[PDB]
Parts: sequence; structure tokens; C-alpha cells
Amino acid sequence: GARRAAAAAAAAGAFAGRRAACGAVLLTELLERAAFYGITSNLVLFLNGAPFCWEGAQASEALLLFMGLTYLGSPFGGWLADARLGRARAILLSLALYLLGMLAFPLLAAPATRAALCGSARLLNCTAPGPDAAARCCSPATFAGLVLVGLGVATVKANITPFGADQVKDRGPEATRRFFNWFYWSINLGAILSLGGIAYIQQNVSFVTGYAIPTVCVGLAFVVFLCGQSVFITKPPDGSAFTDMFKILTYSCCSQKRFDSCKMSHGGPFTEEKVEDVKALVKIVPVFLALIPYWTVYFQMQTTYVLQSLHLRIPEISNITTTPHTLPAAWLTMFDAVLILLLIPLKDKLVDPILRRHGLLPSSLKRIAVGMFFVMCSAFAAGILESKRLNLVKEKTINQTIGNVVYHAADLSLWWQVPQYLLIGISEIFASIAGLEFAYSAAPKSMQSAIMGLFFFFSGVGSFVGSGLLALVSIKAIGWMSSHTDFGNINGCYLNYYFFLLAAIQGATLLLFLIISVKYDHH
Amino acid sequence: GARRAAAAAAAAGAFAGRRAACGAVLLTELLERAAFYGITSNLVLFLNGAPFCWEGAQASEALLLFMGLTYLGSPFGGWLADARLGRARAILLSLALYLLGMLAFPLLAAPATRAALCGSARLLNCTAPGPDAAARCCSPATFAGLVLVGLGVATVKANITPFGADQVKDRGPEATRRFFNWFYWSINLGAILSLGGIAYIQQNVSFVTGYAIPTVCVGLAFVVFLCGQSVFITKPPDGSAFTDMFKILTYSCCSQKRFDSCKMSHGGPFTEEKVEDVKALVKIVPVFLALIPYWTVYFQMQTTYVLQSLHLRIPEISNITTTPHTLPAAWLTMFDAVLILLLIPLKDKLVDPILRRHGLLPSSLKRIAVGMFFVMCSAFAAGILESKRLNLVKEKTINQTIGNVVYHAADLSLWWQVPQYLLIGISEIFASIAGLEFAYSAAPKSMQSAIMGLFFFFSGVGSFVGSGLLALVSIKAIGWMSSHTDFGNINGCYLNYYFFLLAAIQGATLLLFLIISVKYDHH
Ligand SMILES: CCCCCCCCCCCCCCCCCC(=O)O[C@@H](COC(=O)CCCCCCCCCCCCCCC)COP(=O)(O)OC[C@H](O)CO
Ligand SMILES: CCCCCCCCCCCCCCCCCC(=O)O[C@@H](COC(=O)CCCCCCCCCCCCCCC)COP(=O)(O)OC[C@H](O)CO
Ligand SMILES: CC(C)CCC[C@@H](C)[C@H]1CC[C@H]2[C@@H]3CC=C4C[C@@H](OC(=O)CCC(=O)O)CC[C@]4(C)[C@H]3CC[C@]12C
Ligand SMILES: CC(C)CCC[C@@H](C)[C@H]1CC[C@H]2[C@@H]3CC=C4C[C@@H](OC(=O)CCC(=O)O)CC[C@]4(C)[C@H]3CC[C@]12C
Ligand SMILES: CC(C)CCC[C@@H](C)[C@H]1CC[C@H]2[C@@H]3CC=C4C[C@@H](OC(=O)CCC(=O)O)CC[C@]4(C)[C@H]3CC[C@]12C
Ligand SMILES: CC(C)CCC[C@@H](C)[C@H]1CC[C@H]2[C@@H]3CC=C4C[C@@H](OC(=O)CCC(=O)O)CC[C@]4(C)[C@H]3CC[C@]12C
Ligand SMILES: CC(C)CCC[C@@H](C)[C@H]1CC[C@H]2[C@@H]3CC=C4C[C@@H](OC(=O)CCC(=O)O)CC[C@]4(C)[C@H]3CC[C@]12C
Ligand SMILES: CC(C)CCC[C@@H](C)[C@H]1CC[C@H]2[C@@H]3CC=C4C[C@@H](OC(=O)CCC(=O)O)CC[C@]4(C)[C@H]3CC[C@]12C
Ligand SMILES: CC(C)CCC[C@@H](C)[C@H]1CC[C@H]2[C@@H]3CC=C4C[C@@H](OC(=O)CCC(=O)O)CC[C@]4(C)[C@H]3CC[C@]12C
Ligand SMILES: CC(C)CCC[C@@H](C)[C@H]1CC[C@H]2[C@@H]3CC=C4C[C@@H](OC(=O)CCC(=O)O)CC[C@]4(C)[C@H]3CC[C@]12C
Ligand SMILES: CC(C)CCC[C@@H](C)[C@H]1CC[C@H]2[C@@H]3CC=C4C[C@@H](OC(=O)CCC(=O)O)CC[C@]4(C)[C@H]3CC[C@]12C
Ligand SMILES: CC(C)CCC[C@@H](C)[C@H]1CC[C@H]2[C@@H]3CC=C4C[C@@H](OC(=O)CCC(=O)O)CC[C@]4(C)[C@H]3CC[C@]12C
Ligand SMILES: CC(C)CCC[C@@H](C)[C@H]1CC[C@H]2[C@@H]3CC=C4C[C@@H](OC(=O)CCC(=O)O)CC[C@]4(C)[C@H]3CC[C@]12C
Ligand SMILES: CC(C)CCC[C@@H](C)[C@H]1CC[C@H]2[C@@H]3CC=C4C[C@@H](OC(=O)CCC(=O)O)CC[C@]4(C)[C@H]3CC[C@]12C
Ligand SMILES: *[C@@H]1O[C@H](CO)[C@@H](O)[C@H](O)[C@H]1NC(C)=O
Ligand SMILES: *[C@@H]1O[C@H](CO)[C@@H](O)[C@H](O)[C@H]1NC(C)=O
Repeated sequence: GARRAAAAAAAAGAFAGRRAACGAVLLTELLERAAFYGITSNLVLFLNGAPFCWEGAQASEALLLFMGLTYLGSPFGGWLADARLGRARAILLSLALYLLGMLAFPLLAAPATRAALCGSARLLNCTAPGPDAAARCCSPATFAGLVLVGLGVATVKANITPFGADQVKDRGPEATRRFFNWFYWSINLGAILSLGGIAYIQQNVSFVTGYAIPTVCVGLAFVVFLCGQSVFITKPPDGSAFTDMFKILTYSCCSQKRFDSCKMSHGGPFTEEKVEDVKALVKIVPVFLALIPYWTVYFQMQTTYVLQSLHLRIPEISNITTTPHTLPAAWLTMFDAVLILLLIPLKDKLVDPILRRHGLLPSSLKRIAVGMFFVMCSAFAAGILESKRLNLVKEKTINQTIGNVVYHAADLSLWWQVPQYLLIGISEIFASIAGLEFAYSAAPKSMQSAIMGLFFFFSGVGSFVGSGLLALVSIKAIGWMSSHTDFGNINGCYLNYYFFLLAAIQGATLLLFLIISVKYDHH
Repeated sequence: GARRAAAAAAAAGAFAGRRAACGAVLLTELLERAAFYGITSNLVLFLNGAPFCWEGAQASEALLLFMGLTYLGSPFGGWLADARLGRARAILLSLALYLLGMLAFPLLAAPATRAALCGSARLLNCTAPGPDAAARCCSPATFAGLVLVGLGVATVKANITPFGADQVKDRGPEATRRFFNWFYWSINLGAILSLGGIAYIQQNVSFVTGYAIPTVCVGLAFVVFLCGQSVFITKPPDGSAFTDMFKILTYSCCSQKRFDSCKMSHGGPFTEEKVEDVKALVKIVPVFLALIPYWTVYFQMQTTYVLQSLHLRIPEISNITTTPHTLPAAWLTMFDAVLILLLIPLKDKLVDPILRRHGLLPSSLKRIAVGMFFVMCSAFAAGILESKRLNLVKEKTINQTIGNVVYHAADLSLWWQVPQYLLIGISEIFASIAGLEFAYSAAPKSMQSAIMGLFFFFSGVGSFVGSGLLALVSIKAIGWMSSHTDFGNINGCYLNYYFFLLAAIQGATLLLFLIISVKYDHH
């Protein structure tokens, strides 16, 4: 018990005379998240309403391909970070590519540069009369910008978190946990700022002045990272010998091709440290495999919550003061970020000292399990509200308006969704941060960035699996999602059964993860 | 890992050349459970339909008082067992009193002895015309029989399980766990036999031949226990010095009135063994306190499941072969016992070796937590089905008949309740047995019977709290249970809102028990 009081000194003194570097890292992450969410908030709507009038399916496919590229680029970004380059140099290069890729969109928004670019001058005005039509216009420039921005965001996401984690490595794991808590807090703050301001300006002022802001944000992030590079000296990895470790991994795999790994490696050139690294990698891979369904259910629930909210009563007299012409569809997603922003400081200042006080959770796997339990509870709560609505809709309906689509909603207030998101928020403040901590703690000291990239890649694989599951349940044979051929007509479909299925999947995943976590802790 | 294989020898060899004693104990428990369930199956109906026509409220109060006496007598039964007597002697005395108390009811069933007894000859025939009416008739004999049978069943319940547990104490805890598994299996088998046969005979043939069978059952149990007493020699406690220990407990409490207990006891005569005993008691009491809500929710869900089943379609062509005149209302409760009988052998033969194989659960507290998680999942599942029914009832209804009351049920098959009970069954085969094992394992070797009595008393307190909660939710101010002024008309009430409340209570209790179990394991 007294050792907990001893470690409380490190916990309180975690932010020693190095706070400037932590602030710079948090600010860079906040600006990067703001730019990313500004880009991803209204990409489909921007593509549809642009003079290059794409189809809705084409815009959805483009956004999905961009997201998949962002998920896929993380392991390669980590490889580039730890091999042939340093961590800070990789961050700088990725941010430069990020800015270069994102600069394309404001030029496309501006009519003069839009006409100058794409060599096509497509002004068919969508519904305006026209002699037939062509395929996706402005394809080269748009695709180049999308691939550049996706690669940049993937690389920064893979590389920034382990760098900031090792920045405070001098202290104990409690310092790393506090840093990850504030890192997630900064991420949510940036997401809130973006989803509010950038979406408001894009939907209600202009795209030309809307897409210019993310470019300024990424420029500020690059500038602050460059300025803080001089004062960082956060024990830079300076990766030049780490390149050898990756090929020693391939040699260890060839040992399989030519504790078996340890018994062959012993007298073999494979030195003990590389043996421990490969054994750790083999141990940690199943943890990611078990976490895949958690990512699936989390992403699917995040997607379905906005759809559920779209068909509830819009509160607050529909913003009577300064009437919201074409109310943006980003604040519904921002509810979760607001709840996380409220929860995180309270957790960090109260719960962590209380848990660490007597004997409670010293490991992240248990926190992930608790978060998954909260996810299952939130899924059950969401299922119930959906069921009542699908029966309370049988009565008269009220024609509301979000954006420029006349939604049909029941006479049920939106605030009834406060519990679900609340549980979700709790789950996140237990799960995600802990997972990040695990992704930093169990990884070998030479290839943390690669492990982070694999973590994000597996999260993306889970998201893709969730989208595929939604497509599967959309089949007429089941009939749960049959009228969902547009922005949303959930009135004619059963989402409560889908919520219950998500809850059951989350429960099974929780049991499997408990088993796997116990096995990992044993070894 | 190899030590698990070493303990597998004890696990397989648990039933050494002492199986006759285990069989005798299991048979005695089975007969006692059969007699108890035969008594409690149709007590209210027997009292109402008897020539001494009581009121429904009076019969319900009598049954509740009997159940409360059974719950309260357990700690005093354990005290009598460990003080001034032995375990076997206490069992024999309690079974003799059990038989003496239960013998009263068949005499009351027989018209000749009924007229001979009670000195009243009350033959008002309930609805038959009569010049006013009196209070509860046959009060002295019925009350004496009820108090005797309650005290006997309380004492046997408090004493038999620790005796059988220490019967196999020669081997390791795995032998005790297997014995408790088969003990619960025998309990469920006896409950099935009673609820089927005795209830069918009572409701469809006669009370005179119905209540005679439990007397034969308890006589057989007493005879087999007496015969096996000679060959038992299961290291009998022969409690005579144990009495001293109990008074030393008060002396420890005298330290309160005159680790404070340990620091005072070291200089005091209180020898270390008594200090360890009192410290263990103080440690274990909070476990029972935390288990109280689990008992509350379990008993309440058990009660509400029969009511939910009563309003579903009766399956199997209403037993077309040998038409069931006045279908008994006990098989609905027997569904859970049937599921437990199916589950227990599979668990014992497959799950326990698999769990014990690599690294899994060595402690009962985690099993109790898993059982409570399954309880919460079953509660959520039950809530959903009830919600659908309360909406599927809005259509036409079908007038079924169970017993002699015309119930109103929806066109939904009873088999849809198979999942709920299944989860419930799993929960039990995780929770109850483990709790029993804990109640035997953590208790001091001198006063195991007292700890078992306290365990059963706290379970009864939880059941009373659950009944009080149901009475509280019955208030018009909430309105969840407003038309439930009879056998049951849940068609007009919201049972789903309750099921969800039970699920939430179980969810909170799970976290509380996890915290308390971790604290107990630390100390
Ligand atoms: C290791 C990974 C395993 C796979 C994990 C992926 C997810 C598994 C769970 C998949 C859930 C599928 C849907 C639920 C299964 C029952 C089928 C079903 O949907 O039944 C419908 C009934 O439809 C059918 O019976 C159609 C059967 C189609 C066959 C394909 C689905 C069966 C399951 C396939 C996947 C296998 C899963 C195995 C169990 C996990 C009920 O809806 P309804 O028609 O009553 O809807 C209400 C209203 O009446 C509107 O119609
Ligand atoms: C450490 C132990 C703590 C206590 C543990 C015991 C159990 C705690 C939980 C008790 C749950 C009580 C019921 C739920 C609380 C909200 C009140 C309620 O029932 O609201 C109803 C609305 O009624 C009211 O607002 C009446 C309020 C009466 C005041 C008493 C109840 C409040 C809670 C008292 C217990 C305190 C619990 C605190 C939180 C745990 C909703 O039903 P309805 O009328 O909409 O029903 C459907 C239809 O319309 C039919 O009417
Ligand atoms: C949600 C739906 C789409 C399914 C999700 C994918 C599952 C099929 C995956 C997710 C987690 C996977 C498990 C993660 C870890 C392992 C440990 C693994 O065993 C090892 O330790 C690997 C090394 C060895 O072979 O000894 C065996 C496969 C298994 C059970 C995996 C089996 C396949 C699982 C269940
Ligand atoms: C571990 C602890 C925190 C308990 C775990 C379970 C709870 C998180 C669950 C159990 C029951 C659930 C509730 C059951 C039903 C509802 C009603 C539901 O709304 C409706 O269906 C109607 C609301 C209305 O219009 O009045 C909103 C979620 C809520 C409050 C749920 C919130 C989450 C609860 C409390
Ligand atoms: C903050 C957390 C922990 C509390 C649990 C969820 C709350 C956010 C809920 C509980 C009570 C709810 C209120 C209870 C009753 C109603 C009436 C309800 O009105 C209707 O159902 C009719 C709608 C109409 O006709 O206008 C509108 C929502 C409101 C204010 C609810 C808003 C959301 C509240 C505050
Ligand atoms: C190679 C082996 C190990 C399988 C692992 C590959 C995954 C990354 C794949 C397997 C199934 C794939 C999914 C299967 C089905 C679909 C539905 C598909 O949706 C549509 O194109 C129709 C709906 C629409 O128009 O939006 C989009 C891709 C997606 C999610 C796929 C995404 C990528 C997934 C998850
Ligand atoms: C963790 C996963 C892999 C397994 C558990 C998934 C469950 C959450 C799913 C699978 C089967 C589903 C059920 C399949 C079919 C139906 C019937 C459907 O319509 C009816 O009630 C009509 C029933 C009838 O046809 O008689 C309502 C949803 C329900 C209960 C579904 C609810 C959600 C269930 C239980
Ligand atoms: C009885 C039959 C019907 C069960 C069939 C399914 C089992 C094989 C599954 C269902 C629930 C599972 C359990 C769910 C949760 C846990 C708790 C978990 O507890 C821990 O060790 C937590 C960590 C710690 O205590 O330090 C270990 C795995 C275990 C027992 C799982 C083992 C596998 C179980 C028993
Ligand atoms: C379901 C509804 C009716 C409520 C159920 C009763 C609760 C009010 C009880 C059940 C479990 C109890 C807890 C069980 C154990 C403890 C440990 C106890 O602390 C000790 O270790 C006692 C010795 C000491 O004082 O140091 C303090 C009270 C507390 C939290 C109890 C507080 C009261 C609780 C929550
Ligand atoms: C940890 C693992 C075991 C998963 C934990 C959660 C499951 C045990 C839950 C999640 C969703 C639940 C299901 C959700 C809805 C229903 C429908 C319900 O019946 C209805 O409402 C309609 C039935 C019909 O007519 O088809 C019966 C329970 C059931 C199958 C539930 C059974 C229990 C399930 C699978
Ligand atoms: C064994 C466990 C693991 C499986 C899950 C629950 C089963 C017991 C369920 C799943 C499918 C169910 C069946 C699916 C469909 C129906 C049709 C259903 O009919 C109606 O809903 C209309 C009633 C009428 O009009 O007569 C009657 C019950 C039944 C046979 C159900 C009985 C209960 C079943 C077998
Ligand atoms: C002394 C302190 C530590 C409290 C602990 C005592 C408990 C054993 C008490 C407290 C509240 C009591 C309950 C309060 C209210 C009721 C409702 C009451 O129901 C009725 O008489 C009305 C309904 C009917 O007629 O059946 C039956 C007794 C009961 C369950 C009580 C049973 C005994 C309880 C649980
Ligand atoms: C863990 C325990 C101690 C606290 C949590 C218990 C919950 C499961 C209970 C407490 C409050 C209950 C809610 C209180 C009131 C309502 C409204 C009731 O009616 C309505 O939907 C309309 C209400 C209105 O008119 O505003 C439906 C059930 C519901 C959501 C209840 C569902 C069950 C809840 C969430
Ligand atoms: C973030 C805020 C809103 C939470 C407010 C409530 C907390 C004080 C509660 C909610 C959930 C509780 C947790 C639910 C379950 C667990 C797991 C339990 O895990 C173990 O210790 C298992 C055994 C082992 O690890 O060896 C420890 C207590 C803990 C963290 C509980 C501690 C207290 C918590 C965090
Ligand atoms: C539609 O036509 C108007 C008037 O010619 C023009 O100003 C506007 O830019 C066009 N819109 C698009 C989206 O090309
Ligand atoms: C009712 O009266 C009949 C005929 O007199 C008698 O046989 C029967 O025992 C009475 N029933 C009861 C319950 O006393």
C-alpha cells in the first residue's frame, strides 16, 4: 500500500520541467485532428454539390477508399518512421505531405482555380439540363489530393503517439497513462472545434472559406512542431540501427521457413534481444485479433447513433435565436466528443488516484474489458429506445428538416439519447486510452511505431468488417435494413434488432478478450 | 501447468472408496428437497380450497411467514449443530422434528382426522351459504405444523451441506467442488420429481394422497441417514469444545466494549486461533452483504418468470393425449430445474477440466461474478420479450386455462422463454455452487455451520428485500404494477420496465461485488 503512495510522487510529478514539449505535441495533435475532421465532415456533400456533380454512390466510395487508405498507411508509416529515418523527421515529412495534399481542396473550391484545374471546366450544375454526362470529374487532382492527405494522416497517426509517449518515458507508467489521457482530451477538443466551426462555416457560409481553415490548421501544426523540434530533445530514437531489427524479424520468420523460435535462435545469430522482440510480437498479435470485433461494434454503433438521432425531435426551439438555415449534421457526432471532454478531466483528477489508492486496476486489459462491458450496456440501452420509437412512430409524424432533406421523426426528444452516449463515453475513457497505453507498453523499444500502425490497421479492419456486416443485414432475406436506400428512412426498418445483435457480439467479444488477456498475463 | 495435471489425479480420484456416504447424503438431500417442494408447491391453494376456507391474503401471509421462519432458523440451526451437539445428531434431530411437523398436513387432509382435530369442524364450503364467518380456522394445529416444519428444514439446510463438504475433506478443493456440483444436481433432481409428481397428484387426484407422499419421503430420508450413520465416520466433528469458541467470539466483541482485535488479543488470553477465526468472520460478512442484492434480483426474477410464462401460449396441443384437467402450475417453475439438470453433468464432465487445464478460474468469487453477469444478460433478454408481448397483446387475445382461472394470453409460444431460463441456468451453475463452496472454504473449521446459516439468512433477507421492492413498484405513483390484485393480469401492467430495473440493479451489484472480491482477495 505504501508503494502506491511512493508512486503518487511520480504521478504528481509526471509533468516536470518538460511541459513545453508536451504542450507542443498536444497542440500539434489537436490541429491535425481539427484538419482531419474538417476534411471528413462534409466530403460527400461537397462532392455532390460541387460543379463536378458526382453520384452519391461515387462520393461514398471515394470517402470509403480514403478511409481505407488512412487505415492501411499506418503500418507502412511506422516502418518508414523506425527505418531509414527518425521519429521527428518522419512527423515533419508526413505533415509536409499532409499540407501539400490538403492544399488542393481550397483551390478546387475557388471557381477561378477550379476552372484553371482539371482541364475540363465542368459546370453542368447537377440538375441543370445537359447533353448527357461524364464520369467522376476532376479525377486526377482530387485523387492525388486524397491519396496524399490519406498517407500523411496515416503516418502522423501512426507516429505521433509513440513519440509523445516516449517523450515522458523518464517517469513511470503512470506518467504515460496521464499523458495518454490528456492526449485523448486534446483529440476530442480538436474534434469538437472542427465539427462545430468548420462544419458551420462550410454548410452555412461558403466552401471556399470553409476548406481554407484546415489548411491554416495544418500549417500551424507544422510550424509549431518545427519550432518545438529545437527544444524537444525527448531522447530522440534516431533510427539507423533499427533497420537491422526489421530484417532480423524476416530472419526469424525464415527460421520457421528453414518455443521453437527461441530454441533455434539461441546458438543461432538471432541474439536474445531479437528473440524477445519476436516473441513479444507473436504474443501481442492475438490481442489485436481479439480487439478487432470491439472496433467493429464500436464503429458500427458510432455510425448508427447519428442515424438514430436524425429521426428524433430537434430540441432548443430549433435554435430560435439566429435561426439555423440548413442546420449542420456534425453536432450529432459532436455530442460524443462533448461528453468525452466532460468526462476525461474528472477521470484523470479523481478516478485514477482513487483506483490507484488501495489495490485497484494496474493493467490496461481489465480497463479494456470494463469499457467493452459499458459498450454492451450502451448497446442494450440504445436497442430499447429504438424499439419504443419504432412503436411510437406508428402515430402521427412531424416533418423536420436537417440540412436540405425533409426527415420524418417521432414526437420524442433527442435528449433521451443522453444515457447511451454517456455510457459510450465512459467506455472510451476506459477502453481506447488503455489500449493505446497497451500498444505502447507491450511493444518492443525498437519498433513501437510499427506496433501502433498495426493497431490502427486492425481497428480499420474492424470498421470494414462492421460496414460489411451492415451490408449483410441490409439483405431482403433478413429485412432489417430494406428501405435504407437514401439518407435515411429508419421509420420503415428495424434497428433495435441490429442494436441487440451488436450487444450480443460485444458480450461474446468481451468473454473472448477476457480469456485472451488472462492467457497473455500468464505468459 | 504440470501442477494442474497433478491435481487432476485428486480431481479424478475424488470419489475414493467412500462413495456410499456421498450417495447416502445426496439421497437424503434429494428426499428432503422433494418433501419441501411438495409442501410449498400448493400450500396457498390447499389452504384456500380446504374446508377451513381462509382468505387469499391470509394464505399468502402464512406462506410468507413460513418462508421467513425457514430463512431465520438457519443461523440458530447451525449454532445448535456446532454447540452442545454434533453435526449428525443435529441432522437426525432436525429430520425427526421435520417428520413430526409435516405429519400434521395429511391428517388435516383426511376428513375424519380433520373433523377430529381443530375442535371446530369447519365445513362452510367457502362459497356455500353461511351465517357470517370466523377467522383462520385450524389455527393451532396448522401453525404448530408450520413452525415445526420450518425449523426442521432450516436446520437441515444449514447443517447437511457443510457435513457433506467435510465428508470429502480428505482430498483437495476440487473434490469439494465436484461434490457441490453433484449436490446441486441432486437438489434439482429432487425438485423436479416433487414439482412434477406431487403437484400433479395434488391438483388432479386428491390432497389426501398428495400430502401423504412427502411424509413418506422424509421418513425415507430419516431412515437412510440413520442407516448410513454407522458407515459414515466422515471424521465427525463431535462438537463439544466448539461451544467454547462461540463464547470467545463474544469475548472478542468484549474487546470492542472494553487490527485492533489482533493487537488486543495478542496480549489477551484470546489465542491466535480465535483471533484468526474472528478476523475471518469480519472479512466474510461484507461478502454476504454484497451478495444480498444478488439474492434479491435472483428471487424476484424467479417469481416474475412464472407470471410472464402464465400469459404465453400453452404448447404441445395442450397435452392432447390424456387431457390435463386443471393443468398444474408447477411445471413452469420446473423448467429452470430441468435446464439445470441438463447443464450440470455437462459442466462437471467438460467445462471444469477445460477451465482447470491451462490457467483459468481457481476462485469462486470470479465464478459468482460471471453468474451475475449472466443474470443481467438474462434480465435484459426477459425485458425485451415482455416489451414485444405488451405490444403484441394489443391485438386479439386467447382465453387459456391453467388450474381453474381463465388467463388472458397473447398469441406467442411459451418456447420463446427458452433463452432467458437457459442463461439463468448457466448463471446458477456458475454462481450458487461457487457461493456454497466459498461459504464452506472461507469459514473457520470450528463454525462452518454457523457461516452456512448466515449465508442462508442473508439470502432470505435478499428475497424479502425483493418482495418489498415489488410492493414498492406496485404503488400507483409509479403505476408499473397497478392491476396486479389477483393471480395475475400483467396484460395491463408494464413488466418490461421492471425487468430492466432488475437488470440495472444486477449490473451495479456486479461491479460492487467485483470490488469487494478484489479487496477480500488482497487481504
Ligand atoms: C466467427 C464469426 C461468425 C459470424 C459472425 C457474424 C454475425 C453473426 C450473427 C448474424 C445474425 C444474422 C441475423 C439473425 C439470425 C436469424 C435470421 C434472421 O434474421 O431471422 C429473420 C427471419 O428471416 C429468416 O429466417 C431468413 C433466413 C436467411 C438466412 C441467412 C441468415 C441466417 C444466419 C446467417 C449467418 C450465420 C450465423 C450463425 C450464428 C452466429 C427474423 O427477422 P423477421 O423476418 O422476423 O423480421 C421482422 C419482420 O418480420 C420483417 O421480416
Ligand atoms: C442504496 C439503495 C438505493 C435504493 C435501491 C432501490 C431501487 C432503486 C430504483 C428505484 C426505481 C423507481 C422507479 C424508477 C424511477 C423513476 C420514477 C418512475 O417510475 O417514473 C415514472 C413516472 O412517475 C413519476 O414520475 C412518479 C414519481 C414518484 C416518486 C417516487 C419514485 C422516484 C424514485 C424513488 C426511489 C429513489 C431512487 C433513486 C435512484 C436510484 C415512469 O413511469 P410512467 O408513469 O411513465 O409509466 C408508464 C405509463 O405512463 C404509466 O404511467
Ligand atoms: C466478429 C466476426 C466478424 C468474427 C471476428 C473474427 C474472429 C474469427 C477472430 C477474432 C479473434 C480471433 C482469435 C484471436 C486469437 C487466437 C489465438 C490463437 O492461438 C495462438 O495463440 C496463436 C499461436 C499458435 O498457433 O499457437 C488461435 C486463434 C485465436 C483463438 C483467434 C481465432 C479467430 C478469432 C476468434
Ligand atoms: C453497470 C451499471 C451501470 C448498470 C448497467 C445497466 C444499465 C447501464 C442499463 C440497465 C437498464 C438500462 C435502461 C433501460 C431503459 C431505458 C429507457 C430508454 O428510453 C426509452 O426506451 C423510453 C424513454 C422515454 O421516452 O421516457 C433509454 C435508456 C434507458 C434509460 C436504459 C439506460 C441504461 C440502463 C440503466
Ligand atoms: C443526466 C442523466 C444522468 C439523466 C438520465 C437522462 C436524462 C437526460 C432524461 C431523464 C428525464 C428526461 C426528461 C423527462 C421527460 C421529458 C418529456 C418529454 O416529452 C415528451 O415525451 C413529449 C414530447 C412533446 O409532445 O413535445 C421530452 C423530454 C423530457 C423533458 C426528458 C428529457 C431528458 C431527461 C432529462
Ligand atoms: C483476406 C481475408 C483475410 C479477409 C480480410 C479482408 C477484409 C479487410 C475484407 C473482408 C470482407 C470485406 C468487406 C466485404 C463487404 C463489404 C461491403 C461493401 O459494400 C458495398 O460495396 C455495398 C454497399 C454500398 O454501396 O455502400 C464495401 C466493402 C466491404 C465492407 C468489405 C470491406 C473489406 C473486408 C472487411
Ligand atoms: C453474438 C451473435 C453471434 C449471436 C447472438 C445474436 C442475437 C443477438 C440475434 C441472433 C438471432 C436474432 C433473432 C432472430 C429473429 C428474430 C425474430 C424477429 O421477428 C420476430 O419476433 C418474429 C418471430 C417469428 O418468426 O415467429 C425479431 C428479432 C429476432 C428475435 C432476432 C433478435 C436478435 C437475435 C437473437
Ligand atoms: C457452463 C457452460 C455452458 C459454459 C460455456 C461457455 C464457457 C466455455 C465460457 C462462457 C463464459 C466464459 C468465462 C467468461 C469470463 C471469464 C472470467 C475471466 O476471469 C479472469 O481470470 C479475470 C482476470 C483476473 O481474475 O485476474 C477468466 C475467463 C472466464 C472464466 C471465461 C472462461 C470461458 C467461459 C466460462
Ligand atoms: C439493493 C438495495 C436494497 C441495497 C442493498 C444494500 C446496500 C445498501 C448494501 C449491500 C452491500 C453493502 C456494502 C457491503 C460491504 C461494505 C464494506 C464495509 O467496510 C468494511 O470493510 C467494514 C469494516 C470497517 O468498517 O472497516 C463498508 C460498507 C459496505 C461498502 C456496504 C455498504 C452498504 C451496501 C452497499
Ligand atoms: C456474453 C454472450 C453470451 C452474449 C450476451 C448477450 C446475449 C445473451 C443477449 C444479447 C441479445 C439478446 C437477445 C435479444 C432479443 C431477444 C428476443 C426476445 O424475444 C422477443 O422479443 C421476440 C421473440 C420472437 O418472437 O422471435 C427473446 C430473447 C432474445 C433472443 C435475446 C436473447 C439473449 C441475447 C442474445
Ligand atoms: C435452443 C436455443 C439455443 C435456440 C433459441 C430459442 C429457440 C427455443 C427458438 C428459436 C426459433 C424459435 C421458433 C421460431 C418460430 C416459431 C413460430 C411461432 O409462431 C408464431 O409466432 C405464431 C403463433 C401462432 O399463430 O400459432 C411459434 C414458436 C416458434 C416455433 C419458435 C419456437 C422457439 C424457437 C425454436
Ligand atoms: C432492521 C433493518 C436492518 C432492516 C432490515 C429488515 C428487513 C428484513 C426488512 C426491511 C424492509 C422489509 C420489507 C418491507 C416491506 C414489505 C412488503 C410487505 O408486503 C405486504 O404486506 C403488502 C403486500 C401483500 O399483501 O403481499 C411484506 C413484507 C416486506 C417484504 C418486508 C420484509 C422484511 C424487510 C425486507
Ligand atoms: C441501478 C438502479 C438503482 C438505477 C437504474 C434503474 C433503471 C433501469 C430505471 C430507473 C429509471 C427508469 C425509467 C423511469 C421512467 C421511464 C419512463 C417510462 O415511460 C415513458 O417512456 C414515458 C415517460 C414520460 O412520460 O416522460 C418508460 C420506462 C422508463 C424509461 C424507466 C426505465 C427503467 C429506468 C431507467
Ligand atoms: C469514469 C467514471 C464515470 C466512473 C464512475 C464509477 C466508478 C467509480 C466505477 C464504475 C465501474 C467500476 C469498475 C467496475 C469493475 C472493475 C474491475 C475490477 O477488476 C479487478 O480487479 C479484477 C481482478 C484482477 O484484476 O485481478 C476492479 C474494480 C473495477 C475497476 C471497478 C472500479 C470502480 C468503477 C471504475
Ligand atoms: C450554376 O450556374 C450559375 C449561373 O450560371 C453559376 O453561377 C454557378 O456557379 C453554377 N453552379 C455550379 C455548382 O457550377
Ligand atoms: C361441501 O359439501 C359437501 C356435501 O355436503 C361435502 O361432501 C364436502 O366435503 C364439502 N366440502 C368442503 C371443502 O368442506
